[PDB]
Amino acid sequence: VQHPLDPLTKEEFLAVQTIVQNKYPISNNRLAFHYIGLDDPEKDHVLRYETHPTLVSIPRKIFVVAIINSQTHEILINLRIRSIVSDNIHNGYGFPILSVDEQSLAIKLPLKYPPFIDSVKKRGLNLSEIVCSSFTMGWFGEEKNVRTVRLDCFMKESTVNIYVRPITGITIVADLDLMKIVEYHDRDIEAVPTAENTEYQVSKQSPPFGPKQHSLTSHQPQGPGFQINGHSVSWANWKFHIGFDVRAGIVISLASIYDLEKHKSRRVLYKGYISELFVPYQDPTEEFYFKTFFDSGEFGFGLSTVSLIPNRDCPPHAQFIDTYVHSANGTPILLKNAICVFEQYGNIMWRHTENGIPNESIEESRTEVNLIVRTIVTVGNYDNVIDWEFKASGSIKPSIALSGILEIKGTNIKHKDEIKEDLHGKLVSANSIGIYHDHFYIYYLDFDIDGTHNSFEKTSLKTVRIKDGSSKRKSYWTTETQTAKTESDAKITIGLAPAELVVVNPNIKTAVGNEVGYRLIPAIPAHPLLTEDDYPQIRGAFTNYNVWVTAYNRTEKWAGGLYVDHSRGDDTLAVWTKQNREIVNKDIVMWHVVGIHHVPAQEDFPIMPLLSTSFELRPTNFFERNPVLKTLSPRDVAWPGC
Amino acid sequence: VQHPLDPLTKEEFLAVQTIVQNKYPISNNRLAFHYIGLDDPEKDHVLRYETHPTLVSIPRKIFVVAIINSQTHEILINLRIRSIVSDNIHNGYGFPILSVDEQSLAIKLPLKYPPFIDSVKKRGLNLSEIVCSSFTMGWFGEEKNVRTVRLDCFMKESTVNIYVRPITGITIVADLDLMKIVEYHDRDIEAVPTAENTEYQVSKQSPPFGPKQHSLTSHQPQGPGFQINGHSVSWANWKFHIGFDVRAGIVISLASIYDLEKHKSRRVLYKGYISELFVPYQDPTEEFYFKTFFDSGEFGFGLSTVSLIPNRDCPPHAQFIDTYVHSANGTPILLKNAICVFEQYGNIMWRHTENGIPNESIEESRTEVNLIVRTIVTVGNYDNVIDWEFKASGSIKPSIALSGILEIKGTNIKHKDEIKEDLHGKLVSANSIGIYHDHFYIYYLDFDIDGTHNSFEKTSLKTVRIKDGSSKRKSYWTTETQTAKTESDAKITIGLAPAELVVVNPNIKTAVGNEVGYRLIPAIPAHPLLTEDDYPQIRGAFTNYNVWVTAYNRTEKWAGGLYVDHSRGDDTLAVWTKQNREIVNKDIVMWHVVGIHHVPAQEDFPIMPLLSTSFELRPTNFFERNPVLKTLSPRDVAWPGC
Ligand SMILES: *[C@H]1O[C@H](CO)[C@@H](O[C@H]2O[C@H](CO)[C@@H](O)[C@H](O)[C@H]2NC(C)=O)[C@H](O)[C@H]1NC(C)=O
Ligand SMILES: *[C@H]1O[C@H](CO)[C@@H](O[C@H]2O[C@H](CO)[C@@H](O)[C@H](O)[C@H]2NC(C)=O)[C@H](O)[C@H]1NC(C)=O
Ligand SMILES: *[C@@H]1O[C@H](CO)[C@@H](O)[C@H](O)[C@H]1NC(C)=O
Ligand SMILES: *[C@@H]1O[C@H](CO)[C@@H](O)[C@H](O)[C@H]1NC(C)=O
Ligand SMILES: [Cu+2]
Ligand SMILES: [Cu+2]
Ligand SMILES: [Mn+2]
Ligand SMILES: [Mn+2]
Repeated sequence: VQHPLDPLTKEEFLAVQTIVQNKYPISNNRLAFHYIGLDDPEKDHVLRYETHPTLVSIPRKIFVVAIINSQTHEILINLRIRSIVSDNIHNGYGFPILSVDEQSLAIKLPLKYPPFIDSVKKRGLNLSEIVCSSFTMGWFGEEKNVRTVRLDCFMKESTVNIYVRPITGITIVADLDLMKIVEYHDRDIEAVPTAENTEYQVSKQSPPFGPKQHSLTSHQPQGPGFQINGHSVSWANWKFHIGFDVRAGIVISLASIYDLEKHKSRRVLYKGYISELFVPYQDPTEEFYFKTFFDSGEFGFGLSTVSLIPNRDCPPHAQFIDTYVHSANGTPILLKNAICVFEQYGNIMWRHTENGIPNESIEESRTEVNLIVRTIVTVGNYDNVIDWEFKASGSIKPSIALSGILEIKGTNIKHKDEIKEDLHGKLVSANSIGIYHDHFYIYYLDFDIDGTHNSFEKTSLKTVRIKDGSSKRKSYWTTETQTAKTESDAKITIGLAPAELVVVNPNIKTAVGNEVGYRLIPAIPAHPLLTEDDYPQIRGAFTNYNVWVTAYNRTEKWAGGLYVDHSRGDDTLAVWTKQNREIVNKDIVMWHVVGIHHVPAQEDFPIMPLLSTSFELRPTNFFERNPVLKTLSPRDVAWPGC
Repeated sequence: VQHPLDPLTKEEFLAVQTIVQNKYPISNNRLAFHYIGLDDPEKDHVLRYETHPTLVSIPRKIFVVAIINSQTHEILINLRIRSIVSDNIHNGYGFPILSVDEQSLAIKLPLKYPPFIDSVKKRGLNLSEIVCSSFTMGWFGEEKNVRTVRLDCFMKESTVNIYVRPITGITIVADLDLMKIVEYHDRDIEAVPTAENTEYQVSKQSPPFGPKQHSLTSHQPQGPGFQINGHSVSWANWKFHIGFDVRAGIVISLASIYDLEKHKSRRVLYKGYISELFVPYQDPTEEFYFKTFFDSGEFGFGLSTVSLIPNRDCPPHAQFIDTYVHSANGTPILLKNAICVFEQYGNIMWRHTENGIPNESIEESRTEVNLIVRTIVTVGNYDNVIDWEFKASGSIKPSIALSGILEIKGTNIKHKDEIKEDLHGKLVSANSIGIYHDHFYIYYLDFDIDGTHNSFEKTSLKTVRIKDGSSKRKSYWTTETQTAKTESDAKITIGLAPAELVVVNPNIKTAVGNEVGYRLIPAIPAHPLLTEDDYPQIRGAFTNYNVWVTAYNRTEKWAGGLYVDHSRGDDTLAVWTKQNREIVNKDIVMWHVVGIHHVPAQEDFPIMPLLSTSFELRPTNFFERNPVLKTLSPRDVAWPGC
């Protein structure tokens, strides 16, 4: 690797396979790799390195989670000396990220199980057109610690849209270690939604089509403004490293901006990535009570990353980056076009029309070029378009867009007239209930505002009522700034009262004496609607605040715990913060939870129009004055012609 | 005029001048036109004309507000017969929108005023480099009912950035009807902030510049996809009318969408515009207690609209519409490029990657072309970028962006160290305080969902606790929809608890029986921080709820009242709704309040990076299924070459 933070290469995937198979020969052992990823270097070594590469050496260390002969091992490898340096058995609750391989075996089980075959026949369904899927099942109080999953089955006849043609009414529990159906109950017969009008491939659709969209062509006469050197980006006044992890997906690191005025590169973000998802359904019945996915932890965001379709998921001028993931046997898989980088045009950067000076016409309007780093993660029926936008103004804008297919619950109801009771969802088509659920993302934000010693300030806006008749005004508002002293102070529920949430470096001030800082401008907040004692809410307890600030700790990385499938909520962000560390003028980290409550509607069927969300990380007294005061608009070059 | 709702043409302004001048000769009368606009045709006649243009005749009627020999007349002209049909004197509180002309004379007053010339010289300032501005003063309980304003002056020597070089500490009140300084107090001597680093014109700046931004060139092989016929726009599956008022600025009307599936054009929005603004400052001192602008009512949004800079305010492919405003004497003034329309590219419309079918690889990504209708209004130091975004998916997204210059208060303080009391703002530069304040906008949205008979439903999300052990889950959430019966029912504070807010046509159902509806997806809400009894708050009481729904009334149009300068808050949306009319299944209108609490930062100075805000009006069971299921991505055509 060019850089200590670079994603694992093919070659590295292979060395790891070899080294492990050397201690666990496959003829003598059952061996499966559930996670192979970088073991995080120590921050100071990375900080030292960056200033002196040619004279700083960091050994590449890999952390492997493998199930070997039914036991979860944690193995640390030092590829500098090609050797296992640690090998331990995980004895607490929870198992690793499922593998793709195991799920592909598991979904065939029902097709050969005799009782299922009877069930299908009883229903008159063609067995040759059934596709099944594995769903995690989490934990519900029981003492048993086994790798079970529920398998759901769907008809595929004339449509590839299988999630909208569920076979509902049957419980199927499979053990992934035995690879065996261990539980079965045909509970209910429900109609299977028709296949009519569920197709989304243009190749399978017929006229009419519309409305017509006018085409376009474009060109950057000087080519892109970013330079990618290995996994290092150079663009406008920014430099940052693009990373990739099979659990986390995209990882952004080392983001710094050059201050033209101070003539200095200044640190903003050491590292940021989504650390966990949580998609809880709201059907308490046997059909769905257990469906509350933890996508990064149970399925892997990196493993679920798809290949971007050029010109569609990214605009025609985008640059793409391929990564490598691994199979259950540790083989390197190439994921082409996993990440794209592109420049976005046409936004006003700032402007002013001055009409207030007699006999004078002054006007100024300038535009900006922004940088989008995009990746897409599809976990089953769910597509997640993940964007990191960088602006020359110093602003960072992480967003998320949702597309894909509703999880349908089949029913004999064809009209809202017939509903007698709470279906736990909406009728979006004859025989189809779009079940209510939430989508929660938790971002990990290791800000190092101009260095690592930082503090978290909450500035409240408060109304002041003038009592002494010393003004014609009866009231005004003002600000009050409190510094969070401990983790318990930095647990913020957004919406309680107006406040600005700022991360400052208390040790560095502007010429006028203001602390340098960056503020979080959040989207309208979503809050959890499950009770705090419900099992999934305990396991997903990191969603209990919109914002959390913690002392940095190299091992606190996964908000729902290192082992999430079948977890008991014993290792979440909620639990770590009970230590209540000091967070004043230290290396600190911010966590922001973004969420959406989803009430399905007919327009979401059979595939869903993008729904988007976004927050902004805005420089707040970081710069002496407007940082783009001296930035010129891109020029306008006229079209060449035919 | 091609259409009943078109803006007034040049010729119409002239006929109005002539007609008023025949009854009030300017040889004998002091005549000033404060407002000349369209008197709203009746909806029924407009709806009927729509279906039989060629067989329906609507007379152009004009509403004039004129100050004549100091009395305010409300004149209604019928241009069909060319005559005044009504002429009444307004005897209540409040006055018309100020005119440009009167402000230009008021600002010269301090320069000939002995007490002021002395103030200037005591401060050592050069009187030939002073510029002044008129600020409205509202009303604070007093009995007087006069047209007074405060005057504030600024140094302009080496910079055109006058708002950041205030001469602070002097009260100056002028009466606009007598045109003279009626009150004066030199209360305080404060340093005038330096001119160094305040300039924003590239023509006045010097190196260095950066970072460099790479150019672009672009092209639409088949030209734009919108057809603008008069003020009528045809684009993709949309049809709508672009209007313009000297008070309201842009008006969107008659927005219908073609439903390819139903083979029918369906009505969404009869009319929408911003009805009023409210920019309250938070300095209770004499210097500032009265500055709480009502920009549309006091200054005129159309009268403050600037000419758009091509390729800067609008991208190179944009089309421009010119309008006409009027001077104080009624003369038509041409406003070039007051409005631009352009297509936006590169967004994903919807997508799915299917990895769940064994041995099958399915993936679909389609992109959307969106329509942006933009106009910019600058009221003083403020710039407001106002966009109406339409999508083929049926979503409308109105957005507002802010840029322009901070209102500075001068101070002798150069460092935060020196601060010893609340300065009611933040030190953003030596000697310069950016005062706290808010920005509130109130949209008028006359939704006619597939027609006029509509209801308003509030769907709240309820947590349900399982007690009876009938499930492994301890809880889930569900929905409870209530129809608002009366206006008191439709006053909404967003943030108290989750709910979807939808406007439906309870008379038209989808095939599965859902009521067609559009829902409002709001930005994070700001709430008022002034007491409800404070004067500006009473006058601006329409910001007391984030959402209001009212029975349609052709005369309820301006949320802060017909007359806003010096108003006493007796004719605002808050008062009208005291009628508490019924809103179940009738012609209703929604009012949506959008706000920002501005805590200034040094990056806002000397000019401010755009700060944007947005909301979405999303189809909700309006369509049978995803309305863009059969829409194709635009063709990517390759660049020809140099
Ligand atoms: C459903 O199962 C099979 C598989 O889909 C059906 O047959 C496929 O078989 C032929 C050979 O490949 C194709 O050319 C046919 O077009 C296709 N047939 C169908 C049904 O789609 C089979 O006939 C069906 N079985 C039942 C019980 O109807
Ligand atoms: C500041 O006010 C006047 C007006 O600007 C200053 O004089 C100017 O006029 C000169 C002759 O026409 C020009 O050559 C200068 O460039 C121009 N100066 C400026 C600042 O624009 C004058 O110097 C002043 N004098 C005092 C005593 O304050
Ligand atoms: C890392 O381990 C625990 C668990 O995450 C954490 O709370 C602790 O403070 C950290 N320990 C070190 C060595 O920093
Ligand atoms: C319109 O005028 C008043 C003021 O807005 C309103 O309250 C009333 O009910 C309406 N009158 C008519 C004729 O509908
Ligand atoms: Cu969803
Ligand atoms: Cu502001
Ligand atoms: Mn940190
Ligand atoms: Mn209506």
